[PDB]
Amino acid sequence: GAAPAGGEVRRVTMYAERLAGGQMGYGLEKGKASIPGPLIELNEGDTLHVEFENTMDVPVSLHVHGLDYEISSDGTKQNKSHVEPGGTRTYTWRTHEPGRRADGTWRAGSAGYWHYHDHVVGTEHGTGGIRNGLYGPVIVRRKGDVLPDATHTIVFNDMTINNRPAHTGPNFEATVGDRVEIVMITHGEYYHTFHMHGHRWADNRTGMLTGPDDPSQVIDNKICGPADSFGFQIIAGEGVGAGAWMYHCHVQSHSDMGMVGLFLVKKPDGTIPGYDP
Amino acid sequence: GAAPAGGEVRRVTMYAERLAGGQMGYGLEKGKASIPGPLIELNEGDTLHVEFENTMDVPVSLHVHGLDYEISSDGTKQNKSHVEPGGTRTYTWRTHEPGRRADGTWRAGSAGYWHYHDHVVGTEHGTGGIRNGLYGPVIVRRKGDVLPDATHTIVFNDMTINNRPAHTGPNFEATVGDRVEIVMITHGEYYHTFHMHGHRWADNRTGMLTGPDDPSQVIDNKICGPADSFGFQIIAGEGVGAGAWMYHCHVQSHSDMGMVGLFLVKKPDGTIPGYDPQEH
Amino acid sequence: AGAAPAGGEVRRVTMYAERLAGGQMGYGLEKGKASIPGPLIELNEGDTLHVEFENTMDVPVSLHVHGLDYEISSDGTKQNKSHVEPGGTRTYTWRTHEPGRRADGTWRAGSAGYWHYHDHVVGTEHGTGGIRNGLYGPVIVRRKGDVLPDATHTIVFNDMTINNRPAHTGPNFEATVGDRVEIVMITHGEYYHTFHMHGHRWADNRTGMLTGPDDPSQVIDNKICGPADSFGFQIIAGEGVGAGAWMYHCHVQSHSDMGMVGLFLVKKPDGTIPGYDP
Ligand SMILES: [Cu+2]
Ligand SMILES: [Cu+2]
Ligand SMILES: [Cu+2]
Ligand SMILES: [Cu+2]
Ligand SMILES: [Cu+2]
Ligand SMILES: [Cu+2]
Ligand SMILES: [Cu+2]
Ligand SMILES: [Cu+2]
Ligand SMILES: [Cu+2]
Ligand SMILES: [Cu+2]
Ligand SMILES: [Cu+2]
Ligand SMILES: [Cu+2]
Repeated sequence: GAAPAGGEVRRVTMYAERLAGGQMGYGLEKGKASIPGPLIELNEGDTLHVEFENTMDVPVSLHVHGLDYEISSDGTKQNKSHVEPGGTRTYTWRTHEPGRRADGTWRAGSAGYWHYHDHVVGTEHGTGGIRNGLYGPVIVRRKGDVLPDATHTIVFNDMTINNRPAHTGPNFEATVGDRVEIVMITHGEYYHTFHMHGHRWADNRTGMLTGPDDPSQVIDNKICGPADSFGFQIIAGEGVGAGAWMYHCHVQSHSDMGMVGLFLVKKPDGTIPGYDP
Repeated sequence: GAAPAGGEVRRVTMYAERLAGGQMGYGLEKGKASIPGPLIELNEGDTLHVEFENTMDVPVSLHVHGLDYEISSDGTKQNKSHVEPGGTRTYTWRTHEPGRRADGTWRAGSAGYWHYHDHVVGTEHGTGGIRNGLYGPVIVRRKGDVLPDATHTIVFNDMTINNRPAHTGPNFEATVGDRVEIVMITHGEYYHTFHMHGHRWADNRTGMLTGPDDPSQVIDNKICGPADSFGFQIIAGEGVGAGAWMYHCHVQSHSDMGMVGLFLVKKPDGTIPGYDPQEH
Repeated sequence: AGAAPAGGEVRRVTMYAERLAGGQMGYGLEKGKASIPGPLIELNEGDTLHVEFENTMDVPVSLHVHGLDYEISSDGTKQNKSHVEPGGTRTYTWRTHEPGRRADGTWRAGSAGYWHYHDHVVGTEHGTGGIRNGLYGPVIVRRKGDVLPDATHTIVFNDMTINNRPAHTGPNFEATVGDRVEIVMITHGEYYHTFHMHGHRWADNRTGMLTGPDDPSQVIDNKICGPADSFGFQIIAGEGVGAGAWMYHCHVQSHSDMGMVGLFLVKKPDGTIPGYDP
């Protein structure tokens, strides 16, 4: 259960599609757009060619954090990488391994928890597209990274989680002992503090300490702002057991207004003690 | 001194009580609540049973960050771990040491600068209870950790420090060369940036670089938001001498509105150079 | 090219606080050449800097620094009587130190890092007006052996402006593909921000560069910052992405919409920027 070495050339089709109630989402197949968009996963060294199509009546773009791209796949109107209504375009993302440069220094690799979003809808910074749902996660794995049993994306988009109505989660289910990966992206105007009851993670790339010499803070509450992204893997219920473990923004008015969800951790027999919605 | 190995079963009585000025606070003995609440110190591996009593006319709870607890000690109304008016309940916190798992991976230990607070007063997230002063620090030490000469707790609670009126500190005294530990917790609605004149610390677990290979950034200014907690140790006046050293939130309107205090570092003879209280 | 040498040199410099146009105020190293941000101060761990300070303004001003070692008498605060009356002069003394093992066996952190100085008395006793007006500037303290850049650029998010510039007027910064560029990022004022750069990423540690394969620091292209935060990093301009007009901006959506945007203009070796229309 470990990521291999990257270096594969990959292609994928992506669509921008209008969704109900003024929303917009990215999808891998027509009519399957979602908010957040599909989880794109690569190994360091992989190339991704996204054959992009804009099914909408307004221009859209695709912009990505962290990964290597040339200025033609900027996803910006300034560098003419947006997609007119009905248009098509191939965005190219590349990734690289860490390595020692010629100058002696250490080149950082592409691995990490990243994301993509629109850059042209509403404003030339994608303010309207991000608000409508044009955002999604990208995970770039380093060779040897432990692979999880499940991955869940939580996006604090302004006062919402994944553009959902207040006090509607989302909820995620796991069994005690599962290796669960959380991808956490923030968008919009507000800062947040992400908090998980009964679980904690390392404030580093993978969310797990590398070993006894990793000085990274171990936290259960992280401040984050627009376009921040981080991730972590936890063992569900580790040292704490089954239950309906709350997660929420800890800004007090934000959790009061419904930026809350449940990490529903079950015993092997499928039971969650005390849970009563 | 250094922190020893944990693994002891500890017991403590805690009370939630109404305090003067429409506030609420935790204490270890009845009639002795405080804001911030009492400092709790544990060694990785210790277990803590908190014999809790609610002396108030409203439900209250005890919820902790960082430490291990089963869901029955979650301290939320959502699964019946709150304490009714006049009720009692034992909460149990555990802690563990770091080590390796069967799957080859490293499990981080409980050590850190943590905190406890209410979760049911006002809202199902404790907004009223936190605002009223139901919060306190929890320190979990790892074996070998350097012990301080003194520990001081600074909570940025909305626009107050430790719920105090504007421009009323608190101030903390030390002697030059003392090893002083600061526990910094934030609560409420607003982000802040904690800044200390004349001192700096590492942005890691303990606030001190482990040694020459520790890449952690060394800072004197840290942004923090609701329920953030961190801590550090500094040598009072190290390389800067005695004096009235300001700490404050560096958000400009927050300092201008009184989120300011003094770290009063004394010379051995007790005096503080240039410290005219009236000019502060 | 080069690495930082060991420190330990006692340096002196004159500094002036001057009014600038548009009600602004700035620090400078020579009379009549004040700037916003103020001049870049660079030191090697162990150096001392005596700032021979002159307030040429009609209101009091001060000089307060982050991170470096200073005695209470160089606090730069009215509260500790180290401000400078109109027309007055004062010598501020900053010191730095290398890291080392203390007698008690613990490790003393060095002064090295990305720091800043600013006023502490104009407008309020916390310098709110001075900072608003532009009295801020960067300080870099290098550790022996630190990689030296080809150029250094200072970006300050001061309330809703970058370096007190009007909305949407940069600043822009030019480099050639392959250049080692150092960014100093400071934030001031009332608001939090998130600094983001297209096409480039860095390490969230002291230097912005991973020390090697065992450095666990996170690699980021987006960082939340708040008033008086400072961090810095070095990047290889266009590394793995090529030339072009690469945006940097605050990623708070209404902040980029209302002018907190700039361009990192990475040129080809022939000096051209593909697809860049000014
Ligand atoms: Cu952008
Ligand atoms: Cu929030
Ligand atoms: Cu919690
Ligand atoms: Cu972005
Ligand atoms: Cu909670
Ligand atoms: Cu504040
Ligand atoms: Cu300061
Ligand atoms: Cu909490
Ligand atoms: Cu200050
Ligand atoms: Cu901003
Ligand atoms: Cu970008
Ligand atoms: Cu400052």
